[PDB]
Amino acid sequence: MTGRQARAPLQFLPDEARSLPPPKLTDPRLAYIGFLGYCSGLIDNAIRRRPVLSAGLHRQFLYITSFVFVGYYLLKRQDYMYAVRDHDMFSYIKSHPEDFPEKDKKTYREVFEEFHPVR
Amino acid sequence: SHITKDMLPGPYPKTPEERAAAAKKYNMRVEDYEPYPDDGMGYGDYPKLPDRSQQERDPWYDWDHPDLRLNWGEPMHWDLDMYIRNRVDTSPTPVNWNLMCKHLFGFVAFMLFMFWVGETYPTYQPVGPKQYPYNNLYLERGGDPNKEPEPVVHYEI
Amino acid sequence: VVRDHWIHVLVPVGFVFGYYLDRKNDEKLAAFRNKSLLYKRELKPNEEVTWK
Amino acid sequence: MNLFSSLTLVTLILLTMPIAAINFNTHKFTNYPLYVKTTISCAFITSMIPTMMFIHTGQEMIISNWHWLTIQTLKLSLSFKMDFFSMMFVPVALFVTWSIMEFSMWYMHSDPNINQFFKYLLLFLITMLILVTANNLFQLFIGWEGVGIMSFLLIGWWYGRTDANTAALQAILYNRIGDIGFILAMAWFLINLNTWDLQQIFMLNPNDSNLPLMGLILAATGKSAQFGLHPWLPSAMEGPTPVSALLHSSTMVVAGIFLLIRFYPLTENNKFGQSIMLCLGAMTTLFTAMCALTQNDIKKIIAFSTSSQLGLMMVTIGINQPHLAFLHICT
Amino acid sequence: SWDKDVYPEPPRRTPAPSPQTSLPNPITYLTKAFDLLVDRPVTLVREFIERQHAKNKYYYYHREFRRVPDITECHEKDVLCMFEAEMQWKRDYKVDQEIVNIIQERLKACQQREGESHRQNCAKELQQFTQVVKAYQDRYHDLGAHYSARKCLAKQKQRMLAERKATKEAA
Amino acid sequence: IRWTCARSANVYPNFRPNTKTSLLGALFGIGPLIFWYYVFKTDRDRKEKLIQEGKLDRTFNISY
Amino acid sequence: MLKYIIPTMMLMPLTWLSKNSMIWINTTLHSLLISLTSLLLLNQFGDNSLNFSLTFFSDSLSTPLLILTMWLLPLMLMASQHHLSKENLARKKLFISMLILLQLFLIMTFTATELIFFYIMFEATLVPTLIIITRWGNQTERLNAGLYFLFYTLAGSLPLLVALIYIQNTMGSLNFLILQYWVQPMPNSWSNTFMWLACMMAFMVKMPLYGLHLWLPKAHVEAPIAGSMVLAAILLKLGGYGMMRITLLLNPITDFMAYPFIMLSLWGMIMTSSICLRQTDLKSLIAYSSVSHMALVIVAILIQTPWSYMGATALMIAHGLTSSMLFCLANSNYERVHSRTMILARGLQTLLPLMAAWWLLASLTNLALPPSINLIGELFVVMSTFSWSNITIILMGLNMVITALYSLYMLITTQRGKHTHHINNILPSFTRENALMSLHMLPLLLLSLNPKIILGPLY
Amino acid sequence: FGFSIVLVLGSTFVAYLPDYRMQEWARREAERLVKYREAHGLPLMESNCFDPSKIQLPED
Repeated sequence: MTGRQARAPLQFLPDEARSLPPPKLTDPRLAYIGFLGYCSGLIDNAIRRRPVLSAGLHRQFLYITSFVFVGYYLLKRQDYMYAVRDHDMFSYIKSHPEDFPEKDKKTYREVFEEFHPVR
Repeated sequence: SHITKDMLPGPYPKTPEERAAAAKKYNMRVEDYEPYPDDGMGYGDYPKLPDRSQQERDPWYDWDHPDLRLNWGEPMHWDLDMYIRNRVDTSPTPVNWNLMCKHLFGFVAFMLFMFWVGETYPTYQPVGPKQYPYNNLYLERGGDPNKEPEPVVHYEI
Repeated sequence: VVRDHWIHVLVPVGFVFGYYLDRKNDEKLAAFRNKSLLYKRELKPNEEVTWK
Repeated sequence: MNLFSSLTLVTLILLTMPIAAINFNTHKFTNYPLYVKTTISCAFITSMIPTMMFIHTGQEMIISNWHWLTIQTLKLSLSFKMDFFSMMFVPVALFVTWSIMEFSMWYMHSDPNINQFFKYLLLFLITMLILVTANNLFQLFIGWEGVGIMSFLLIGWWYGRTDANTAALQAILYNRIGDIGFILAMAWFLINLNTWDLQQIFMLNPNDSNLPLMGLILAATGKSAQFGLHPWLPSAMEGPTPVSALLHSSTMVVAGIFLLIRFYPLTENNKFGQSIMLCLGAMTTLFTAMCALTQNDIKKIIAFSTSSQLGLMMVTIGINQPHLAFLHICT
Repeated sequence: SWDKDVYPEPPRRTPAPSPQTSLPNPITYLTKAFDLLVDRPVTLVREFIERQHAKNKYYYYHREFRRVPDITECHEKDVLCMFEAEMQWKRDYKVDQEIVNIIQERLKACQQREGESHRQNCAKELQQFTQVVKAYQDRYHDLGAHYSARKCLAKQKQRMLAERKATKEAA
Repeated sequence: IRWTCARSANVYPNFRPNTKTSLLGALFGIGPLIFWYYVFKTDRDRKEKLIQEGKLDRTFNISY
Repeated sequence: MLKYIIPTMMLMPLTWLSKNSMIWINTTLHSLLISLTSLLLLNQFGDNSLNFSLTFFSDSLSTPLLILTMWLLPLMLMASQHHLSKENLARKKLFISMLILLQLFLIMTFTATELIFFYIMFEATLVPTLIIITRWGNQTERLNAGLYFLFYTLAGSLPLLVALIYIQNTMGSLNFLILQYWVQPMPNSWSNTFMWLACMMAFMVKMPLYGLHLWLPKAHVEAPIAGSMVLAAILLKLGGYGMMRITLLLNPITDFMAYPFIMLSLWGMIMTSSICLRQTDLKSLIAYSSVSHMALVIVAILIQTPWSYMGATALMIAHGLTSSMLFCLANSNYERVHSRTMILARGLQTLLPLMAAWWLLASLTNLALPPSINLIGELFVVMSTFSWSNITIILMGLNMVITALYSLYMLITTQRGKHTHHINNILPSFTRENALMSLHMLPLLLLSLNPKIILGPLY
Repeated sequence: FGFSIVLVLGSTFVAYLPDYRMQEWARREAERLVKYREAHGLPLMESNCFDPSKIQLPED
């Protein structure tokens, strides 16, 4: 789905991204990114012949911090994009209400179907 | 270990070297080795045997595998799993085989024929039917307590 | 006293943590509390709940 | 009566203690044969009473409990009925097998695997009892395959001896032919009469009695060593001696025609079926008679004799006379 | 505890004994010895258990239901309507299964009481069994395994439409 | 070991597709299949047309 | 259920940060604790299934299979020693962690909300078993077996994804609840026939049916014991579970197009029972036994009676337990002699006396032990198929006869008749094998007592 | 931790628990409803499980 008002260049975090609730502490996706950072540092120590689970503790801390930071900004952009998709959808509903009629919601007392007996 | 030359790739041509290596690997006399031959039914180049081997191999030879009839070195039969005692008795019959099957089928046909002759010719005795008292057990047969009572009675003879 | 084996303690802690998270998920999905049409009553008898 | 039902249920339950007793032993027994002998004698002194109370009274009753799968319009419980033949047939089997306990004390006196032998033999008796008491036909099927596989084990008691396991394989194969006949009867009963329960079966007797009767004929020839399905009987005589005595004296040999006795209002009709009954039994009788001459193995001789007696009982089922056939079972 | 007006039984036609014997009667001596050596231990143990039940009281309660409206009053999608209607329908299905179970149990009891007089005293009960099973064979049977309720409703509409066509042709 | 390895793994070589082997294969694999398929055709058409007539033995036929 | 997923994530680093001679007891103990924890599962009642979250919901089809999976894990985790005791500690940790990850994707697979999640966890189930059998196959064609396995299961299971996205964008969301409420008959077009053939053919390949079962013998003769039991029990009965869930939609055309699968299933069941009657290599006999029983399962699925579904799930659970037990018996024989064949190791009534009890009991459970769950399943399937057709009982009973036959021959070939008196290296019967057999067969008899659990949602 | 605390405890857990499919509940419900319908004279299991007056059949 194309921009949609690139006037207003690429703008990694836009102005209206502060007009929506940001994600919070212990949300599961950033926790997944944090475990991904722990596994990143652990496997970094596993590349070279330095021992695993030791002697890379600042690398553990730096990789986990960096991934949580990056993933937090990515989550903010993600929720912005879904919100603007929602607003564009409902605004096109408002622009052409006539093209989308309410379907004939019959109750099942008057609905005829087929039966197709299995035996 | 296990050398690759103890498997069996390739068939029986050509006749010097294949029969030579078959006598090597199969521990057999050269003319005693026989290919099948190959007919697209797999089989490699596996030996053909005299194919009975279990009611043969008389028990007093006292070989090494007593309930297998092996010798620890044999061409084992390709269809050995059907041959063993407890599976198929390939004995020499006391009489024949064709005489056996023909007289058994003739006996079966005779007995069933006389059964059908009996089924058209029953026994019966100088006895009439049973004169049940109440409309042949009506209300103790199928019922109908108010549908159909019927007048029918026996007369004394 | 706990440091003799800190290994065997781990999986009941994991189970209790998952159970607490499932109860928090059920609190997040706490709609249609008395709005159902068959299992319906008021905020009664004690205090203002029908499941928690 | 609480007395009557209680005594029948304890004739069932007193053949449950010794198996779990030696499985809970973790010691070394000596007089476990004496223990099994005295508990079979106890079973007989319990089971002598309800037959006397029966012919004194009547009161022909059914018991049923511990239901499971009340799923669709049926439910099946552990359910058995004490009636005329199913009640007076128990003490005969108990007393006969008590004699076989004595004869097995003598016969297998010098072979120290006697404990596993008596466990198999007792479990075979229990399975045969659960067969002959039941009206819920799934319990009949339980006892049916159970006495088939205990027959397998008792024939193949002597491991080694290719005769034995050959024989046992033949016996179990012909009993699976009995099984396909019995499950065909079971399937017809379920689909047409909502259950396999002889109360409802004999309450609603249909006139189409052809497919279940053919299933009954196939179960009968699978069990009772009939023409074409006989030769596992001398093969079965290749087992040990009181094994063969119990296996083809009372138990396991009359159970095929026992079911046909049990279905007598179902086989009041369909004279085509009774014609097939008597013709088949006559075929068995004369075939094993002509085979029975010129044979020199005494076990096989008595096997041919009892095959002929089973043929006379098949004739006795063919004519509408089931109670003479049951009296022939006992004698 | 069971309602005899929903579990019917004929009363106890108890014949009086009549000897005409001088052996006399081993079974009477046996049943009096049975009562003396069996019933009183059973009575003592059951009375102790009955007092220990009489200590305090527990109470199991029948879960009671309303009537959520209908499946035919739900629309074509109505997701918070169909769920209520069809679980109520499933409970109707299972309780109707147990109706059929109860009637078939009564048939078995009528068979066993009368002995061999099957054509006596089992008339109304056989007839109501045939009635309920004709309703069941016509209503729930030939539809399949993934019923929800709507297959049964389609069967219902097609059944009454076939009968409407039948009476329209036969009138 | 030689008999086992010849019996299991040394079948697929050596193979050639002969016309007699192929016709015998297509007869021993497809013959009984189309035989039982024809008889299921037969029995199912008879039973379904019979219950479409409505003259089944469904006096009570619950356990389907 | 999330409280069943998250201790499995906690069970993985247990294996890592436990030390030498300390990983084993901790993993075994704690996975048995998880077996208790999901023995606590069965809250399911009445009208619906037990349904908790956008994430999770569990039927009583999924309930016994999930309990069976978590019960089969620690038994297996004890079963897979004696062939990696001499291997490395790190490679041992990799093995055990791969098993735990495989269990995790099994539970993920059984409690899927939408069928897309079911497919993702389906091929997630597919992937590590490959690594298990290829890294510890212990025979020269584990190459070919893993290659056949992955290619058949992908390339049969590949159009299933396309058909699921098509059902996604034609009928709204793919959750099983609303699809249970928004089904509608899709009549005899040809695209309906292709779509039905896609979904059913993918799960056909997973069962396997007779048409392409050829990966299954190599995948059991050329696999270690852990991957073999996981493969057979949980993967084949998972395929059956998946067909049970997807078959709710597409009702109107199955009368048109369900005939030939029934045909291939029945005739291939008979031919499979024929081909296992004669073969050597004892380990393969259980595999062809599995092919026969799952052909019976497939017949039970494609006929559509609640009797048939209850018998189907009974046969699922019963053959899972029986085949896993019998695999471990074959593994015990392969630990005794290094043969894998059938005619070499003979005797064994003298030697190992109570091992005979377990062989007898296993051949009884293959033999349809008369109150066992196996007989319940086979019996109700025969009932429903005799309702479906009055002539198919011939093939069912012929299957019954040959089933009894090959089970009995599997018994008496190995443990009857003569000890070969030249082997002389068997150790006596370990407590490990008897412990594993008591872990197998006591639950089977307990479920034989009160089988109202193991009957499915159409109870 | 496989037998003494798993096997027998799971055995006593599955030996009795609240009934699947509300089974004893269905028993008592069926007893109550059959006593109801036999008290009010009408036959038990009235067929046509939905209201035939409350149906809208599309005619021919």
